[PDB]
Amino acid sequence: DFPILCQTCLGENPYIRMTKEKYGKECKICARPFTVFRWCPGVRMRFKKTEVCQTCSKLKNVCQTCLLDLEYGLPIQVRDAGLSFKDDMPKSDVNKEYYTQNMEREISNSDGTRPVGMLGKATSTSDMLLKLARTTPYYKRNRPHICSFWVKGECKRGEECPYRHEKPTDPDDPLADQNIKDRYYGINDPVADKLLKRASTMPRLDPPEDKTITTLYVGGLGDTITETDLRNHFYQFGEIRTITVVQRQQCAFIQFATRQAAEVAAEKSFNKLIVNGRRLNVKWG
Amino acid sequence: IPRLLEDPEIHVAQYPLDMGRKKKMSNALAIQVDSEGKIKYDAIARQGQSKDKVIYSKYTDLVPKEVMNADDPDLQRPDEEAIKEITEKTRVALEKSVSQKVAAAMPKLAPAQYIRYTPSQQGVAFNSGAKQRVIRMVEMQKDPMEPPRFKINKKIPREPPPAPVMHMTVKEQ
Amino acid sequence: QLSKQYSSRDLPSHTKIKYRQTTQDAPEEVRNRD
Amino acid sequence: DEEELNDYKLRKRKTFEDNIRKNRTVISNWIKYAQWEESLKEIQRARSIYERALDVDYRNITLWLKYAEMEMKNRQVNHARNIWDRAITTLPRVNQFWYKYTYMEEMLGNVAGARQVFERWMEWQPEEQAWHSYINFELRYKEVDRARTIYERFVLVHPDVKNWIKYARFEEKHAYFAHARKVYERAVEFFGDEHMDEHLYVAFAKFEENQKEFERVRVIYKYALDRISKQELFKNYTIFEKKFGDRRGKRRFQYEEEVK
Amino acid sequence: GVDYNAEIPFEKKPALGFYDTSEENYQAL
Amino acid sequence: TMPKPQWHPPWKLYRVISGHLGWVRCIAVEPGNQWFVTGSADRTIKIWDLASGKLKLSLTGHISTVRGVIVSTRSPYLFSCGEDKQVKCWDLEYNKVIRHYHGHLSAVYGLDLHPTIDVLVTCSRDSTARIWDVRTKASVHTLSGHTNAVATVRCQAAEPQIITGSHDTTIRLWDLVAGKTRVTLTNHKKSVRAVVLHPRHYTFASGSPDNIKQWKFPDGSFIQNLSGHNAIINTLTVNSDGVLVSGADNGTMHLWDWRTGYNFQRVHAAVQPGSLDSESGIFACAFDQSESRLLTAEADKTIKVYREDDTAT
Amino acid sequence: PTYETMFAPEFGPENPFRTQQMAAPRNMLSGYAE
Amino acid sequence: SWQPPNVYLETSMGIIVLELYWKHAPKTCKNFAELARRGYYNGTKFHRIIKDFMIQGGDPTGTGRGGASIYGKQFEDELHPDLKFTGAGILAMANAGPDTNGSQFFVTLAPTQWLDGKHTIFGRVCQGIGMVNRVGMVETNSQDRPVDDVKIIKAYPSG
Ligand SMILES: [Zn+2]
Ligand SMILES: [Zn+2]
Ligand SMILES: [Zn+2]
Repeated sequence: DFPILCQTCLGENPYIRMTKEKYGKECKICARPFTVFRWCPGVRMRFKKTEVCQTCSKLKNVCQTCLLDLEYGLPIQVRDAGLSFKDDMPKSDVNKEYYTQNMEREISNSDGTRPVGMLGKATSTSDMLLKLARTTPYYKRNRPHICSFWVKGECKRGEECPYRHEKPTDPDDPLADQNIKDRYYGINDPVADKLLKRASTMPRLDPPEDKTITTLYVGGLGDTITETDLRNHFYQFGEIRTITVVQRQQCAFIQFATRQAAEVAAEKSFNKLIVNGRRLNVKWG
Repeated sequence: IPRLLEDPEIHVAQYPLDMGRKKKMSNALAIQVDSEGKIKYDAIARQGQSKDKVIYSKYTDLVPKEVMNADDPDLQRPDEEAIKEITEKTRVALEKSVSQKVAAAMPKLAPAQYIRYTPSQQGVAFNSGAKQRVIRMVEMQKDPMEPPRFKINKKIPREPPPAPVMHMTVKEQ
Repeated sequence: QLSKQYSSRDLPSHTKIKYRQTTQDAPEEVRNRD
Repeated sequence: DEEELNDYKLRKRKTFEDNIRKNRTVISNWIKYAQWEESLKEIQRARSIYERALDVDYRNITLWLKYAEMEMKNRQVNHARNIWDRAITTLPRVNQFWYKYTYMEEMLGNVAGARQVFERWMEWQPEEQAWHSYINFELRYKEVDRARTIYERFVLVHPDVKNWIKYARFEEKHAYFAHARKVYERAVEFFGDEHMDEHLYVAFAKFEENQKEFERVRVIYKYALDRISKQELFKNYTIFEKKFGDRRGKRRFQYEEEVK
Repeated sequence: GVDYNAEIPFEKKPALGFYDTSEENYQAL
Repeated sequence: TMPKPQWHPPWKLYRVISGHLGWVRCIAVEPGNQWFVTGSADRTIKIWDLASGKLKLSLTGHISTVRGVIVSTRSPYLFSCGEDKQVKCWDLEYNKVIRHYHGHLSAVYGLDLHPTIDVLVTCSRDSTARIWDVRTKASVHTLSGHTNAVATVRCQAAEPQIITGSHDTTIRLWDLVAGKTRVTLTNHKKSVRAVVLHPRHYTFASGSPDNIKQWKFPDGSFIQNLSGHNAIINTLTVNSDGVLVSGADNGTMHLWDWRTGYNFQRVHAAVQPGSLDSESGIFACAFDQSESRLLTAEADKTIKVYREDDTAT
Repeated sequence: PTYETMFAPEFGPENPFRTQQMAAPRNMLSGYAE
Repeated sequence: SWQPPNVYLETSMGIIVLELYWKHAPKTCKNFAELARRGYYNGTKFHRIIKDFMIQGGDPTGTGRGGASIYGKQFEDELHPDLKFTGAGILAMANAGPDTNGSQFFVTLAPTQWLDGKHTIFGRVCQGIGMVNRVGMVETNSQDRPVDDVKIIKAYPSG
């Protein structure tokens, strides 16, 4: 009873009518019958319905319809590229059936609210994916499918047509093909790969222009801030060597015992840290 | 001043013995001592199960305990009244189960039931802007002339960690 | 995953339980007897 | 290579599974399969094979030894450690597991660990030999106090004259003659008049003989003998012989008395 | 058919015990 | 011992009844000491007058060896189970079978009735035991667990309602409503063939070829070990007087003081007139309601009745 | 069961151990429902 | 009304000795020491253990919502510019909200810079760092509550 859901599926209305079938469909993964839920998300929306059984969601920690993580809204291949691939799960036939069975007993014996072993891992995060995690609901995802009479030029329902009248996606784009099983296991997922390419460009971690340099060239200081903000932020890292301050261009230089600590302060800092409700931007030299 | 684990005022990163300063994600499951005594090596066996469920492992368990007298409150049959309680609760629970089984032999649900949900995503732009939502659950009507939808026959191969056992001459051989 | 299959044998029969009566030899008598 | 090797693996692998499914048990099939994957250094597969075999028959001690061995061969110390713990937990009576477990820890250098294991082991009140091995373990390091402590527990767990004698002898070997004497006193005190015989009393006599307390020896020999059963006959004879020897170490009066 | 040569038939990842198995990996043939 | 404890009188053989053509495997006694029943390889169930020892009634209907027989206390039923696979409920009002409980995969070795609930518990070679709803002929629960054939099962009202043992040498205690095991005892080295619950003490005993163990309730703390008589022992049975009887495949029977393990008497009994020496030993045995008679089922195809000796001291 | 006892705030430090999501009260993984 | 130095925590795991900064925060020091003297902390469990963060105890109910001060219920914080949570083994009072105090206290397992505003530092530990790491490493559930019971057996306040 009650599905497991994204906030993005469930709807942008707080009031929702949602129907239930006892054994509605096989799950497209572990292939068992399971309680299925439909509901209307919104005014122009599509009537989504749960695609996979609740168990294999608890297993990989995901929405039932979307298969996007609960916290990050990221396809599974991504958050695995983000932490731990070694979760695994047999893809192969009768194994899948077997492992699902056992893991279904293991889950039965848990407190109920926890994605099994992954959650022991799931706490430690934020490497990148937080910064590539999506922020707001994305409703373009629930729109009705593309009317396929109209996309041949004919559709004779006129304005009534609940489907959507517009140009489809060119089958050329590798982002088209998108199997379900595939998106689930984290194989060759085009979306996930795209997000990976997007991850790399994040100006961030390579640093190291020069050896031993712990000099921090800090842009976007501002004249509200004091140094004491700086120190009481940065004593976490280690033994400071010193701090140079310039308020004429509002840039603050810093120096630490080891370069390692400076890299760190970059990492922890870059395009993340803000104090005095004002962004504190960092660069090398 | 020390700069080593050996040796708040310091204003230094110091980690005094062995608190880890870099990610490891180590497998090891914490060794434990309980109250006065023992490294809880029996923790191996429980591992799969919950703390609640018992499991014998130490030698002491195996060794005999004596006597207990002609009788003591220690061994007695819960009582009349405990039995009545147990029996009654059991009886009702079984009956529920049986009725479900019996549902097959005897081939109608009308409840509208509302639920209140807290999400876990929140963030104030996720809903219109509500810490909760409400969902009216309705059971879908089944077509009575619909055949069994899907096929159950498929068969997949079949325990607990074994409890410890605690239980020859050449000529005999 | 419970099958909609049935069988002849399975159907109801003897749904009532014949409790022993007093002259048949109810447990009450038995307890008292020497 | 790339594909050609692969096909080979399917034929073997599939065959292994077929054999297992046909016979179910007959764990030589299980083991051979495990060994083959081990040889290809696919040890994660190997682990699963061993665990599956254990599910079939957890009591089989060859299986467990092969499993732990496999882990050790691949330097997987902590896996092996886990496995050993399981083996002794579920089949505590199997001494082979205990001997190997302590050996492994000793090789790793973890003396404390090994001690801990042995203390667990001793809770099962095992067998004379196990206790000897524990004591010897201690004696590979100086640790004489530890050894003596173990003996103190051991001679009560298996209160056999011989064990008491052995304990005393241990003290003699390390020159704790004061304590050795005390041990003999304790032994005779404990056993009492009810049951004691030849061996222990002889050994005590020998001890005092070596301590050069000849008069005392005679006192002990006579007084303790008269205090108890004497004659059994064989034991008595042995004792007499010992006494004679001691004496040696007009005076053939009992030569005539025994003959007459 | 692929329950063998593609994907490890049924997998039991070994249970993890008081020691570190993170580091360990093995060589090819 | 406590002090050369509890003097009990010896028993003597009182009567020998022939009239089975197969091995008698099972004896049960009716709630009023009127008639006692026997299951046999003959495939019959016979009911015998306790007093005279005359045969009252022969039932037929099992296909194979009848292994187990129970007479209900609260309803006029027999239950019987067999090597056939079939557990049957006879309505003794008509001497016919009214229901049959279907579903074990092999021979059913044993069965017993819950004393208050109206549920039947059975053991089978197929390594399971079942809890059957007498009224609806329904597998309430299946008790998976042991790795070999389950041999003897007993049922009780209080805690661990189901006590069972198997040829895999381990006893499991089953929590009825869960259909799961609370306790596993593994202290017999060889097959457990028989168990018995003590009428008043809240303890239980188990027998193996090697020796016989008593247990505390619940959770089976070890208590005592009766050692003495070594055979493959098929029967343990207990009087309110604290008399524990051990049967055996080699014919031998020993009487024990429940409290102490004092084995006061050893009975080795002659095999029947024809027969062979090897076809000796008692498959099972029981005590009338008065505790005054001990009945044994023997491989020599007889029933022997033992009577406590009145001159004794 | 008084207001003082029932609603007294849980004492002292909060452990960052839990993800924004992990910190939320729950009955069914995705949230708490009733 | 004595400001003794070290306090003694004989726990199931082992014995830990602590130094009170009477210098900086006498009220809280008096509170803790007095409760120790009373035997208040005896039999209590380290109800929260957060690996690489902190160990929280001092709650006689075991709930995380109980405990009370010798000042009666809750009292005021003694915040101080020299008192920041740099390093492990720092002893401080655990506050739900500002200027409200109960016995409960905690021991750091690491630098926790973000905690200064929230809590009053009692002092520092002196002996038992192996002990606290072993406690820190005890398996807990999802609520940070230890699966077994790690308890304080005897509290002493010398001086
Ligand atoms: Zn599925
Ligand atoms: Zn979704
Ligand atoms: Zn259209």
